[PDB]
Amino acid sequence: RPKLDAMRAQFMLMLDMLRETAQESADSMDANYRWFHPAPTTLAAAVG
Amino acid sequence: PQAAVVAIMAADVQIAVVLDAHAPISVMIDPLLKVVNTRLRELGVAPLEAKGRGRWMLCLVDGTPLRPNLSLTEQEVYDGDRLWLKFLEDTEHRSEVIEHISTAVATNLSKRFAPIDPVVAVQVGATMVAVGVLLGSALLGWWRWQHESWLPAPFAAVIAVLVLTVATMILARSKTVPDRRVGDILLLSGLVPLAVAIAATAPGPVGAPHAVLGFGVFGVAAMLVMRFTGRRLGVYTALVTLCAAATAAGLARMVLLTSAVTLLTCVLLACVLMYHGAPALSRWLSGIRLPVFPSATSRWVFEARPLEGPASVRDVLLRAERARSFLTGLLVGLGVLTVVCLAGLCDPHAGRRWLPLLLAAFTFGFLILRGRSYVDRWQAITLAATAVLIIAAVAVRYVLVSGSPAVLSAGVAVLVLLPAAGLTAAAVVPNTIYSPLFRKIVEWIEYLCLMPIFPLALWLMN
Amino acid sequence: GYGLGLSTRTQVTGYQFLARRTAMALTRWRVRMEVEPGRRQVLAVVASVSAAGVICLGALLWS
Repeated sequence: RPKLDAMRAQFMLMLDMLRETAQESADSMDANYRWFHPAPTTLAAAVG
Repeated sequence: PQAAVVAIMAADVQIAVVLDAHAPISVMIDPLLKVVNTRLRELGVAPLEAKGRGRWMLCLVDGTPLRPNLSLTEQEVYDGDRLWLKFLEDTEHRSEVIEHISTAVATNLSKRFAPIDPVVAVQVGATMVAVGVLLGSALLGWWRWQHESWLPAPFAAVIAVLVLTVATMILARSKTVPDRRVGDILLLSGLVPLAVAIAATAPGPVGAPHAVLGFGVFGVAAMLVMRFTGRRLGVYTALVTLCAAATAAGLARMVLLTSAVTLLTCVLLACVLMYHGAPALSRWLSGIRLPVFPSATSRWVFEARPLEGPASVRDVLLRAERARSFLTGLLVGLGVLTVVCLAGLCDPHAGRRWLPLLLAAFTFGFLILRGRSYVDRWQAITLAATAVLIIAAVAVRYVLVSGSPAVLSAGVAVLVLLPAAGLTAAAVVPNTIYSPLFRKIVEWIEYLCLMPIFPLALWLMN
Repeated sequence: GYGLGLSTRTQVTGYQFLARRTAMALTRWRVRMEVEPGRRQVLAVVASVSAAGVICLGALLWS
């Protein structure tokens, strides 16, 4: 049991590192898309 | 049609405008922005700018945005109101997801609540050592009440001097932070063992001489800490009020041999007089040029800003907050004194018992005057609380030692019905609206409660 | 997987692991789990209980 539980924990932390990498990628995609595609309400900037 | 004159504020300038009272906000917001930008540009002030994606919006000064699809009328914008113009930053973004339950729990809690921190930890330690030293001082007072030993007074003196020197060293060395309230807590905590140490040096059986000596020295120390520190002054104001009354009672029991009832009725009279005098006295105490450590609201105004100019507004603000704190401390001290005297008067097994219940009712109404009259939330709540506590204290003072179902049923019934009436006056009554005439008549009735106290004060004195 | 269906011992330990990891995520706000004092102190509890049991048996042998 203890060795297996250590292996589990280790794998899970690796998966967390991947998840945060996905998070930062998704944040970049979000910022890009909303820059190209503002919400209709926000279009009242109308300049620049 | 109707029009609302309102002063809008935008980019550190307030401008009075006359607005169509029932055009929707969506209609007027754009040319209002154009007019504001024109006025700012005319003033040489940098105009408003749309910081990225977002929208221009108007808020009440409390912060809530107005309904753009709705007019001023149906959202209760009246004449003489004020509005705050803003460009609201865009809210929308990707709604993130953490699929694993454990990591989602951990990240949500960590994001949304506050951990323990050493800043908090030092305050907790100060609070717990304050509680400990009050237990120790009260315990030594209990022992000297029970036993005639001279030896408790050295223990009280030594613990007092240790904690007072520690508080002084913390206040001197670590004055640089608003966590000097650790020192304030220790000083408040350590004045009490000093008071019981001085009180326990009075020889013979414990009583009035010990009481007058301890309360006098504790009130004197509480008066000194005003001029030397000037911090956390409401609690010291309440304490010096209580010590002034207790010292007046102790001198009345030593210089004279007056009865307890005479003194309690004197104390009640002093209370209702002081309630009448308290706001004026507070405005006096507002300007005693004590040291100028700012309080929380004043600090958090000062962080947002840099008889004329800044020093005038700063003096005005500090003066007003010192007034508010003194007034609140005074009212709390009077509230305690009022309930303790009414509790002391209403013994059930006395022949005159009907009279102090009238004194209770008159004081109850008189206090409710001030409660409806005084502006600060926590002062109105103070007055209401003490007024209720009058009734509760006299009720229990009867029903505990008067072993009868009659008084029990009477007390418990009024004890549940009376606060429900007190609630009812605002819960069902629409926004507590009454006519000004009816209000003034209620003010007359609870004023007409006062002048019966004067002859009753004479009659219970003799 | 509703109901009282069968489960393997590897799932029993897998659930107990996720329970401990969630407990650590609840009391602390970290899930790095390379060491875990929760287990260590419940083992200390187990030591307390087993010692009380042992002494209770050692008490039984007297007559």
